[PDB]
Amino acid sequence: DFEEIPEEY
Amino acid sequence: IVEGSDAEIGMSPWQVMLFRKSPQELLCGASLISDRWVLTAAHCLLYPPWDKNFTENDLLVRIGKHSRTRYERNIEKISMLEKIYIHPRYNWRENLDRDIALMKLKKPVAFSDYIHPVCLPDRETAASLLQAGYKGRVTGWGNLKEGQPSVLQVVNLPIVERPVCKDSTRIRITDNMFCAGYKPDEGKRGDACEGDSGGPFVMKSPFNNRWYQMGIVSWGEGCDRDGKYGFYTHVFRLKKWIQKVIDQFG
Amino acid sequence: ADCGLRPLFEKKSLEDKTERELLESY
Ligand SMILES: CC(C)CCC(=O)N1CCC[C@H]1C(=O)NCc1cccc(Cl)c1
Ligand code: NA
Ligand code: NA
Repeated sequence: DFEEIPEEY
Repeated sequence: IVEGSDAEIGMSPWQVMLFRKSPQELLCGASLISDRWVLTAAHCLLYPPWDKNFTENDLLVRIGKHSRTRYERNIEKISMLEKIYIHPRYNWRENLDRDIALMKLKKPVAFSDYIHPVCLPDRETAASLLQAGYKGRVTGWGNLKEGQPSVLQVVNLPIVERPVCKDSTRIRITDNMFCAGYKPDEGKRGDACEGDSGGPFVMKSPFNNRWYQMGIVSWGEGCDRDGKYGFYTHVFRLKKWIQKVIDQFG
Repeated sequence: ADCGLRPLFEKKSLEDKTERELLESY
């Protein structure tokens, strides 16, 4: 449901 | 949160989100009490009855969030945990006694308009403010009914007299707890709900006009049922352990 | 040290829509 956090994290 | 309303931007700049890396999702509420320490509910990390035992590596901390789902570019910050600290006499077995935890961040987060820590009460404030009828405020991304809002929710809730608290449940209540909510008679309602645990219960001191974190969202039987109340971890009681942990592990 | 003082409220003498509810409960 959540928008993907930036990959980098 | 049940029967609450959308937070205003910047209303709760101490609000933190305990996030799952895989699979990515809201895990719990939490609070910023330093540029390096996040405070939360022990059961958010460790609750053997449900096969919950999270380690540092397993989690992400997201500060400055308004939106529940969206990644808030240029506003929110997400952090890696350097170490998790759970209370040594946390009663997950029986009543969630000492339901509290500290999470040291790997790097200090940058304070902003959307990110700023809350105070932790002193004995006098605590003595002064934790009183039956005194209203506190809790914030969270949890369900909206015994569900799932777009933005951070807010609800103000009156502290409730210890005997009422005890008379409302079969559970053994302790001095490390207090309960909050309206009675069935008072008309207004509202409460924390699933996904709000670890979130902060705050009050604003009329003595210096600062926000203090009096409680941690701990447990309830159902959400917002009449005759039932929210139970919150008594932050001032467990403060020593908190100073002790900070005053040595950083 | 400067805890509990929200940039967008206390630091500007702005107050949110329901804090007075708390103040009045005290
Ligand atoms: C004493 C427990 C066994 C009652 C159920 C319960 O509420 N639990 C058992 C696992 C953790 C906690 C919880 O859901 N906390 C979230 C919550 C829900 C409703 C109200 C609040 Cl204040 C907090
Ligand atoms: Na009882
Ligand atoms: Na209730």
